[PDB]
Amino acid sequence: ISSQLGPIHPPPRTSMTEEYRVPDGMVGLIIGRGGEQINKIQQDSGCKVQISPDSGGLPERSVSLTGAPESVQKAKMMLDDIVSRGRGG
Repeated sequence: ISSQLGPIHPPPRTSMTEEYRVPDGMVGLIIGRGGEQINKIQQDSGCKVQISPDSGGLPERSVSLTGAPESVQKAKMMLDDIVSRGRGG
């Protein structure tokens, strides 16, 4: 399982679960200043962005995205940025 998405139609608390397959080095970059960057954005947006070093099914890191439509947007926006510059797309 990867990316998640959301098989259920309820609010983005689960309909916007994004499991982001992100290279572990690009996680070093997603935190930017060493961690605080992602905290700023995930706390600012209101999105439940959790970095998973355990991953689950991926060898690299898996970032789980959940929250509200606009929070999950802001959150996944930063994820898109770094994961695009790392994995291409």
